[PDB]
Amino acid sequence: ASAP
Amino acid sequence: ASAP
Amino acid sequence: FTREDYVFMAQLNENAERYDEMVETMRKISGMEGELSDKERNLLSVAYKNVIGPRRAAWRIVSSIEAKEKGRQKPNAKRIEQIRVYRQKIEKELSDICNDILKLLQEQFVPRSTNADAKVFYYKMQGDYYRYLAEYSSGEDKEKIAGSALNAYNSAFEISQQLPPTHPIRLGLALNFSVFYYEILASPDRACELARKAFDAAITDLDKLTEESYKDSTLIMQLLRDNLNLWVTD
Amino acid sequence: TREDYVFMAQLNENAERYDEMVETMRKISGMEGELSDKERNLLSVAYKNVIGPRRAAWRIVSSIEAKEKGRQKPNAKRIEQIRVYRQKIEKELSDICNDILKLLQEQFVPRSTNADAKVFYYKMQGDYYRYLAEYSSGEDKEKIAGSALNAYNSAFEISQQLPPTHPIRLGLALNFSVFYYEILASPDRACELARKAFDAAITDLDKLTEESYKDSTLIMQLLRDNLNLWVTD
Repeated sequence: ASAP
Repeated sequence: ASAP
Repeated sequence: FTREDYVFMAQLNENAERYDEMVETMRKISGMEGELSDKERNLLSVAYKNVIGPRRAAWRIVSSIEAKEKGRQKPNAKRIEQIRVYRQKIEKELSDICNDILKLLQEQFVPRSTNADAKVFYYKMQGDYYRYLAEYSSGEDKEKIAGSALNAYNSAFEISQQLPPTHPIRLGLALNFSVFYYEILASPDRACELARKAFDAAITDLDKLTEESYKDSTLIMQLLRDNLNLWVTD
Repeated sequence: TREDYVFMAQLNENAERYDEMVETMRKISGMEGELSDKERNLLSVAYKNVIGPRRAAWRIVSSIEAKEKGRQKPNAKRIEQIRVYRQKIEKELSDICNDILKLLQEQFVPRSTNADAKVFYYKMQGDYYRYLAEYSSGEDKEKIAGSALNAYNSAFEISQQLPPTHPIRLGLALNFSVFYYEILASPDRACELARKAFDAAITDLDKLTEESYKDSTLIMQLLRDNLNLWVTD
């Protein structure tokens, strides 16, 4: 995933 | 809750 | 692009969770010849409920904040003003969506239906989308809407008797119609009385049907009991 | 007032009405000065939650297109119908990217003075070019990747001025690696960049990490999940  |  | 081609698009919109487009793709079908199939009836419901659901959610969230801010010890008027305009904005959006479909039910879907298992669907729907209007309407106009709901639900309930007790539509009605009595009116007695009848009636016919529809019927029965166990306080 | 527009953004966010949140944020982007921390987070939240659904859709439609294609008797019409529907989404993605990318270049990046802002906006720039590069192919892609890489490299140079455990500094590294792995296909290069960033957070784990504990410790966990995923391949 990537950052929120 | 109600019906879906 | 044929009907079958549109069905697929309604499925693709649902798969991609783009419900506003789905509601249109189902309108494209609504205008064609004959009644809707069981597949098409479902997609219809799915489209409109996932268009109304977000806005229903919003309305409650805003209403609740509006409540919080008014109750503050030194309230800010311009904020209370600006929230209340916004709630009205969403309220605007809801009624558009309810009318849009209610219209279709009255003019297009109810009259053209022949079989009962379709008729219960289209009345239950009327009931539901009136009930959704009743969730945010003020008393005197709300009362008129509740009247229209009660009729759609009674019309649905009359006819549902033809369907088997475990028919998901028949159980889905009782559920929503008890929820009506509990939430829009304030009749716990009536709601419990209604839910127990459908629940108990399902239990008798449990053996006879529910071969592959076990999941759909079973889920609703679970819901009825969940409600019933909440509402025995009365 | 500003704080009332902030309150409106927060209300839109509370109601999960992001399309409006974008607008009530732009209305604050019009106002004076640089955006606050709180005001920055809202900007990212709005645009992320607007682009997200479309990104999700694009992938499903893309999977269904491939699924439809890969068959003995491919229906020529449905591929057309699907293509057009993907391309309908790609446009929304393009518009939503250009909207923000414009504001970063024109409004936000030039206005900024403190580092944490610069890194936030330069990271952001990277992200939206990266989101553009998810559906582009061949040469358009190559030029977009170029635009991302420079934004990420701008973010990266300045991130060196932030503590190893700053959520912006970690958040950056996390996404910069993802860029390498997913857009440029450089598993070694992404693993290097992730690992290097993770380990520096672990050294500074004992070191004060306080109000960023929730935000940092998450990104630390995400870096690891990625590292496990990419190592096992």
